Amino acid sequence: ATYLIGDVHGCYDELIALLHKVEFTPGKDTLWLTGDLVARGPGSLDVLRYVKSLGDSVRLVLGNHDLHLLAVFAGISRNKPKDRLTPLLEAPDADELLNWLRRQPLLQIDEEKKLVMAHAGITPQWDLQTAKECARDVEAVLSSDSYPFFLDAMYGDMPNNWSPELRGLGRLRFITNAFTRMRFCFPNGQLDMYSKESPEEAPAPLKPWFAIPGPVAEEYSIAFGHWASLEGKGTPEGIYALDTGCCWGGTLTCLRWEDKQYFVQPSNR
Ligand SMILES: [Mn+2]
Ligand SMILES: [Mn+2]
Repeated sequence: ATYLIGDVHGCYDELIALLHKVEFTPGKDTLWLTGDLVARGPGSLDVLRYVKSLGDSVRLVLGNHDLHLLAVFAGISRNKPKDRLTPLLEAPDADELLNWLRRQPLLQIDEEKKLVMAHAGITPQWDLQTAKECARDVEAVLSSDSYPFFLDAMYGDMPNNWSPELRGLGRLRFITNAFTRMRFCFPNGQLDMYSKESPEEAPAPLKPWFAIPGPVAEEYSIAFGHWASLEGKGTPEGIYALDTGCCWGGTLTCLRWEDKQYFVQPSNR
């Protein structure tokens, strides 16, 4: 069976309880995770240890909080007490866990399922070939010995409009924002980097990225997490918003792909 779970955010107990509910069995089953494995919840260390131990039984994409953790680890960004990352940062296997984390993908594709997953979704300005090339470019910088330089370069809100002509810092910044921060678009597909509200509460003319028809969404299903204020609701057919806000006091959601059956674990917070 194939299971897809939204943002875990250190909610180790809820993750394990949800996997027991579906009798997840590595070697018979595969787990997809939308990213944001860490921060806010109490168990980021246990979450990373477990997810790494799954090997080929898990398909992860990196989220914005995963990248922030890497930036803190690398001395690029300051640790926020609210993120509850110190046990992970001080763990004896921190290097092993975080060097594994920075090598994980930004994008997962299964052609037999016609299924695409990224943390925030796929911007309507990208076709599949472009999304794959952009994922490969940022994965390359994150997997390299010089990854702290990129992590520092990644911060920024512009450019917010994709072009194949983009180069350098702006190209990397856009790619990072599209895969890990995107929620709303202007009518032309350009990214808004400020509104984090639900679609009904957003100021005009902003619309959810998935409300603008794009080439990837026309041919593939897209699963994503990230957008907690969406509450996993209000999406079109073929769009699966899996982040139901577990670390916020909401729920952890698991979707089984074969029958599109949902399983939900209440937050312990
Ligand atoms: Mn999140
Ligand atoms: Mn996120």
